[PDB]
Amino acid sequence: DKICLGHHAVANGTIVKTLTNEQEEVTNATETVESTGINRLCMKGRKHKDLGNCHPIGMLIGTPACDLHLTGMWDTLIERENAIAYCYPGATVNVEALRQKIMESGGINKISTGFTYGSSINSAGTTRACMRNGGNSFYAELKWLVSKSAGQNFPQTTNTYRNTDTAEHLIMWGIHHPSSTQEKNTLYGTQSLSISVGSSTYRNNFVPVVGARPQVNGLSSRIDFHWTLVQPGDNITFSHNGGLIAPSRVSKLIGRGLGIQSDAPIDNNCESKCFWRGGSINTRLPFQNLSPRTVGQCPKYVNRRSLMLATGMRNVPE
Amino acid sequence: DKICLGHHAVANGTIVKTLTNEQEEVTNATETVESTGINRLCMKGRKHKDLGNCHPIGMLIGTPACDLHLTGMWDTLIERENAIAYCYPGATVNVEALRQKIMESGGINKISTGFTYGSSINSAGTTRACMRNGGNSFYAELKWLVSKSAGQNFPQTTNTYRNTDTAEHLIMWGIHHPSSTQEKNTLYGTQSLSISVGSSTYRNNFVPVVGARPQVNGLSSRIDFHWTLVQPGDNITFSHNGGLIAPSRVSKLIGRGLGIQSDAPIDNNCESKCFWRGGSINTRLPFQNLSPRTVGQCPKYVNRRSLMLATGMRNVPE
Amino acid sequence: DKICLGHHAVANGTIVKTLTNEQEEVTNATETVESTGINRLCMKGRKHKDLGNCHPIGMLIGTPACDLHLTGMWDTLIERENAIAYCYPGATVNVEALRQKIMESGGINKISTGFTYGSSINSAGTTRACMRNGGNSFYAELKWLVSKSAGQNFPQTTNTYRNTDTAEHLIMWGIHHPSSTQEKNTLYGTQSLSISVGSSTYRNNFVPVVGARPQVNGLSSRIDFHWTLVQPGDNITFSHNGGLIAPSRVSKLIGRGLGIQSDAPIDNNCESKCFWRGGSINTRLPFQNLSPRTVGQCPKYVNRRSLMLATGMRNVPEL
Amino acid sequence: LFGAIAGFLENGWEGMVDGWYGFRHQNAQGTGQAADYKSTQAAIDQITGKLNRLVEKTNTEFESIESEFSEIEHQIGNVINWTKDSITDIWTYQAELLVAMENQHTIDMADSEMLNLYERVRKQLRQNAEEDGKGCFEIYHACDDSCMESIRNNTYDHSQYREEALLNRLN
Amino acid sequence: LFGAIAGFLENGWEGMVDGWYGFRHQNAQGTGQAADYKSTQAAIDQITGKLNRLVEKTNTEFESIESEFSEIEHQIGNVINWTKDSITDIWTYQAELLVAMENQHTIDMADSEMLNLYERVRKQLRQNAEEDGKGCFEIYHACDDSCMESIRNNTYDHSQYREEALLNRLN
Amino acid sequence: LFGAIAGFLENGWEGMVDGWYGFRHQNAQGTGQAADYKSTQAAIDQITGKLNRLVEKTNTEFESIESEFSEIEHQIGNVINWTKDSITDIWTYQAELLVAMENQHTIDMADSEMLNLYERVRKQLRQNAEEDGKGCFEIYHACDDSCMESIRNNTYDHSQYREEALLNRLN
Ligand SMILES: CC(=O)N[C@@H]1[C@@H](O)[C@H](O[C@@H]2O[C@H](CO[C@]3(C(=O)O)C[C@H](O)[C@@H](NC(C)=O)[C@H]([C@H](O)[C@H](O)CO)O3)[C@H](O)[C@H](O)[C@H]2O)[C@@H](CO)O[C@H]1O
Ligand SMILES: CC(=O)N[C@@H]1[C@@H](O)[C@H](O[C@@H]2O[C@H](CO[C@]3(C(=O)O)C[C@H](O)[C@@H](NC(C)=O)[C@H]([C@H](O)[C@H](O)CO)O3)[C@H](O)[C@H](O)[C@H]2O)[C@@H](CO)O[C@H]1O
Ligand SMILES: *[C@@H]1O[C@H](CO)[C@@H](O[C@@H]2O[C@H](CO)[C@@H](O)[C@H](O)[C@H]2NC(C)=O)[C@H](O)[C@H]1NC(C)=O
Ligand SMILES: CC(=O)N[C@H]1[C@H]([C@H](O)[C@H](O)CO)O[C@@](O)(C(=O)O)C[C@@H]1O
Ligand SMILES: *[C@@H]1O[C@H](CO)[C@@H](O)[C@H](O)[C@H]1NC(C)=O
Ligand SMILES: *[C@@H]1O[C@H](CO)[C@@H](O)[C@H](O)[C@H]1NC(C)=O
Ligand SMILES: *[C@@H]1O[C@H](CO)[C@@H](O)[C@H](O)[C@H]1NC(C)=O
Ligand SMILES: *[C@@H]1O[C@H](CO)[C@@H](O)[C@H](O)[C@H]1NC(C)=O
Repeated sequence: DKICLGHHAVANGTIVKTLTNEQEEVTNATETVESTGINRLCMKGRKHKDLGNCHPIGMLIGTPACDLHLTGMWDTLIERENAIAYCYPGATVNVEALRQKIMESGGINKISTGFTYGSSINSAGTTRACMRNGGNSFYAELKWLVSKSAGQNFPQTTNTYRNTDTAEHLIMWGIHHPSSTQEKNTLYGTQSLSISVGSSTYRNNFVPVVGARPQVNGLSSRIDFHWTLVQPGDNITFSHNGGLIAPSRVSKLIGRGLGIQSDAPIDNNCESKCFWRGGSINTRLPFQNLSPRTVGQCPKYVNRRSLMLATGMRNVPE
Repeated sequence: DKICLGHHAVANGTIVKTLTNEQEEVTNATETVESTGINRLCMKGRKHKDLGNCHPIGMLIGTPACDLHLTGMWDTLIERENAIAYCYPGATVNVEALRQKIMESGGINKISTGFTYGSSINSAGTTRACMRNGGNSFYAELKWLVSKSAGQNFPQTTNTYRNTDTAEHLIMWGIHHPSSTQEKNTLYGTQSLSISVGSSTYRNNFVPVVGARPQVNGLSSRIDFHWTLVQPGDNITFSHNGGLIAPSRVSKLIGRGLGIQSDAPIDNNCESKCFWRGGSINTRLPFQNLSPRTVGQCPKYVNRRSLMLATGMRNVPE
Repeated sequence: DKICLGHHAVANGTIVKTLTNEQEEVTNATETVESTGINRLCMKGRKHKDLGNCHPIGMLIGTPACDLHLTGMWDTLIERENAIAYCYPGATVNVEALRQKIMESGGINKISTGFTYGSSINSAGTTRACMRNGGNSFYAELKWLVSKSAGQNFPQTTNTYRNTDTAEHLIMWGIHHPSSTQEKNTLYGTQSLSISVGSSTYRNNFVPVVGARPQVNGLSSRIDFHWTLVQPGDNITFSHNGGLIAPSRVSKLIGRGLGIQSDAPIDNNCESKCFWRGGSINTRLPFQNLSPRTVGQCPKYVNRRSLMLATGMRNVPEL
Repeated sequence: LFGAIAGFLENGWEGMVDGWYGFRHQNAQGTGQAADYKSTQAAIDQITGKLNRLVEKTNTEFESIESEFSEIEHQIGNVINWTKDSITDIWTYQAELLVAMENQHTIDMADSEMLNLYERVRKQLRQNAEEDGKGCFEIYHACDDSCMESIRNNTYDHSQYREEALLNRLN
Repeated sequence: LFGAIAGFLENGWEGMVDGWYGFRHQNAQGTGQAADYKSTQAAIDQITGKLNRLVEKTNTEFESIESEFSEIEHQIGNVINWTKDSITDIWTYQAELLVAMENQHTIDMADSEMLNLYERVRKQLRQNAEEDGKGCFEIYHACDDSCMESIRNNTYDHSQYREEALLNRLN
Repeated sequence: LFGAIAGFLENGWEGMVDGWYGFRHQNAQGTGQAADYKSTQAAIDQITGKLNRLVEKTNTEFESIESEFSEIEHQIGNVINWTKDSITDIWTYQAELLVAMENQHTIDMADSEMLNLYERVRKQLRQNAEEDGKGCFEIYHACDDSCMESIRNNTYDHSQYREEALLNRLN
């Protein structure tokens, strides 16, 4: 007569690492590094805006591609790889800071400046670079000012926008840089051009420069965009001689949201809190090896393919 | 006839967390996360300067509010909310870097530049906006140069500051941006204004941006400030024409001190090494959940109200 | 009759810290923090370029000190403490970004711009601030354009460089800021000076600023430098009428290498993967206390002189 | 290490699909096997605890500081790279250490719950039994299947068999 | 885990307030109770050693990188925010690990000191006593308040009672 | 902690050198000392495992973000310092933790292996010997050198000496 104590084992153990052993065999184990994600942006529960081919900058100045995204509310803003900001070729100063400001916003309202120009000014400049409804157009929120009588000096002009609201406004403008002297003269006259902009928290001077440069979308001239924030109650004044690309509406970034840059199609029927270029990560594991670049509430990226957590005893087979 | 072994237990134990068990009752525990700070700036053993309503930038240029803070020595510098840097409208280019330098310093000396101006310059320009002891005044460390005779062209002027000391000097100048061409011509004449600033390692040009139209729009009179370090043995030259707000003294930042932004009252009986917006933190615990923004020697911030460390065995009541 | 159990011990054991004891004696122990580094730059296995007194920036513009460093290939670029970039006084806008780009490259090739200038332009200007063979010279990769006929208005000129390659190219130009109105007038004329620079992606324009400045090398003029990347198939056009220091070659940065800033002497007989100002670090240990600032593949820096890892049992010697 | 599971016990029992720890008995009426429920649940409960802690993490919202689709200024990009990589080295290190230390405790914990069962049965048997080196108790009286159950059931009354047992041990 | 606290010891003693571990005895003269100083100090020392590491403060001085009272440039601000939240997730995670692990070890360490007090007494009594499985030793000869003391005191000479005890264990 | 090293074993044998754990015996023919290879390897192997994990180097390549030889823009210079200092505090604390946690485990694993050898011998000697309390086994029979080796070799059959030893224990 006899009685014996023992523990179970299995035929096929799992290797795990310990403080003392690289190759320790246990009964069961489980992954702690998430390696699979969802190939969709899971936008269920989110007021989301898929921008398509509209670049966030394009929303503020009104590039044709952003016509559907000039105002709105969102808690999540999706930027896409093909995104268009500029129809008429040019660039924006501190562009990435501005892109990030838009991408953390929770919406945008548009507020008319109310600028009016006298009879010497043609405020309806359009271009084949900005098509809209099969026709020559221009940035929706901006106006291309030129001399109404061609080759005449654009008149000394003063325009003032007053923020009568309770939150800050983001105002954008452009500075036309013609591509030749003939064109500068036709549009603004032979006079020396000067544009100065000022508020309580901003002052600058701009001068259109004529320069030969490569054609972009058929065009050798450029439009440089500038922007500043106009605080409540404050006023900003444009004083210009020709070359100002004047704002007809200004912007108001509202609230907060999560900015996402992704390739992945939206699934408005699944939920997630963690996003990346390829879509979403929905997991309970504390680590992941999918992508070092995520946004939202994510597990932490680790440089490991696998990390096994033993969930059983040492496996000693018969 | 018998001897029994056992251990103590208590009426009320404390729940702590373990690797295998949240809600594990033990006989005693002690908190590792400091959640209690004191709402005062403990300055015992610290040579400090509370700047009150004086902004650090104000120290360098001599805003009236900083008259008592133009020089000093300290190991600790305390900045208060809404401190005044400017008496006249305008701002400093690259301001946040400068403010950090000052708040990284252990004191400030001032050195006269020795600048002198010809007879056709009035260097005693003042403004109603910088009142001092009830009179129109100006930044103490600067001079507002205008034409002695109104409307006439401000002469071509050269001024050179030479660092003959063995440490770098921080020189600040201003640029007047006039409210209109009419004001600009009165102060400086009809000529084109140019202000060049050149040392062995710095060169820049400035052109006043002339405002327009009503004084109550966004393009009105302002003085904007600029700064740079002048290395020992090096000279810096101002070539100017009208519009320079010239330095009459330069500064010298000295040693290191600790910069504190807070509106916590100063307590002198009290000693601390860790500070935040709301006061100081005096604790032995390695963690705190008071604030993510602390300066000094601080316990690391964590997003946990409580992390209890067991100081006794499992509590096993009868 | 009895058999006994026991463990070994030693006369001189070493102390380690534990969770419960900062003074715990044990038989063997071993360091986990490297404290000794090599005061040389171990370059065995690395195709390296030692720039000597040539600053990385001067490679692109061709300052005389970098004449043996105008092209090349490397996986390790060594920069030295007072290396020379500018023979003529001035500075580079966005310098540190550019220096970092060069210190990340694995080499540089040079590509002629092919720029030509009309008869009324003197494009061979030189200075005593940039010398070769003990004589007046200039940046090898740039040209100082002035009016051939002194005091005359420098002609309106257009120059276009076209990137026909398949990689991006780094182009650099200079803007000359004269020391006085007299000098300015002599070099470029009395006209107003305007330099504009345009590609598909880049637009900028520059105005020479005349002004009294301290003499650096007996020179109050400055030539300040500017730069931009020109993408494949794109062109960059210089429109200018005085003041342009025009590129005669552009640079192409190739592949990748590690950038080291250090004055330690090279040593080709040892290899390393971790470097700092004071040399190299070679160690199996995960932590080091030599320097908080290292490049390459390094042990993590820690604020501790010593951390002993018990590699034996508790030490309980005889009474 | 508590000296049992990969120690004085030769190996595990692939046949015991009933639980983590158990008994195998031999008496006149043959052999048999039963897994002990309390012990296996003691170990399992501790495992599921580690697992709960593993997935507890409630998390901070992060936003992008790296543009996926546009270029980032070089210097700030290099600072961001250096930071993100430093952070990742730390997490990689913490993940590795978390798993390794956790795996050490998990194994040794399981070794422990097994030694604890063994010891309970050892004290329970008192002087009626002796140990071989290999985890069995040679019982020195006839043990009934009903008696065997009372050893596992933890209701075995040692005084009941002591006289009989003691004679057998000494003769 | 050792087998004792919350193990084969059914429960702790609330009435024992002069030590962590101790003795309750029974002889013809009555009941008694005493704390064991050496074992309870072995435990308290180790606790205090842990606490000492906790408050270890050789610390780095940090300066502000974000202004409480003025605006930071948007992009470097976002970087700083991402960095600071990253650093904080690490410290928050490390704090949780530290006390989870520390606590585990503290519980178990206390358990082992109990076991070692138990093992000490067992080896002392040698053949003069037997275990009841609930932490008590049944002693097979009269044990004086003075004799009990010799056990708590570690001066019990088992051979002095061996003959008597060995025949009481058998008869 | 397990009961033995710095425990019921008063001290260690500086005289032993062919192992970490060993036997000392005394019989008729004199004394003897022999290290146990099996237990000495169990410890050393576990140590080498720790050292291995220590030098397992993950190879993140870092570049410079802090110019050694030129001026760093001041605001970005402060972010970089703050980041680097925050990272160094983390690694320093992690280094302190690693070593303290590892040292704790090493010392107790060492204790463990001793207790396991002691336990293995005890179960081996069965009823032919009695524990000293100080780590020895009083063998209640005559055991010549070959009998000692048999104890160390784990080839000692207790049943051979049992009836003789039992009689000595009982009288
Ligand atoms: C030059 C002058 O006196 N012109 C008269 C104007 O002052 C006046 O308009 C009023 O100007 C007021 C500001 O006046 C000061 C000031 O800021 O306090 C007076 C200072 O002496 C003067 N100092 C200097 C260095 O010039 C100063 C300075 O020129 C300006 O600040 C630059 O803008 O101006 C105040 O703003 C009143 O609101 C304004 O009406 C006009 C109308 O009375 O007549 C001018 O002759
Ligand atoms: C144009 C000229 O020759 N004018 C004479 C001045 O040179 C002379 O002043 C001296 O100038 C010296 C610098 O001369 C160079 C130079 O090496 O830097 C000579 C170069 O050939 C010339 N190159 C070009 C393309 O112009 C160069 C250039 O003009 C300047 O660098 C622009 O600043 O200058 C040196 O600085 C001496 O210290 C200085 O006295 C004056 C007085 O002799 O007379 C001029 O006719
Ligand atoms: C700053 O200016 C002073 C004079 O303007 C320069 O100093 C003179 O330097 C020369 C040679 O170094 C000496 O012979 C003179 O005696 C100095 N003048 C005096 C009165 O000290 C100085 O070199 C300039 N610094 C720079 C960097 O240009
Ligand atoms: C405001 C204005 O001038 N509009 C005209 C422009 C601009 O003159 C140039 O874009 C400037 O160079 O040129 C067009 O050819 C175009 O872009 O389609 C026709 C258009 O009517
Ligand atoms: C393996 O582990 C998973 C999760 O820990 C669990 O669901 C499963 O029951 C385990 N399987 C076995 C063989 O016990
Ligand atoms: C680049 O230059 C070539 C040569 O003139 C020209 O064919 C081409 O149009 C230019 N590219 C652009 C983008 O303008
Ligand atoms: C803005 O303009 C309005 C109307 O002229 C005026 O009341 C207000 O004072 C201006 N704001 C500022 C700050 O000048
Ligand atoms: C312990 O290790 C050190 C260095 O590894 C060595 O010098 C020594 O000889 C070793 N001694 C032992 C085995 O205790």
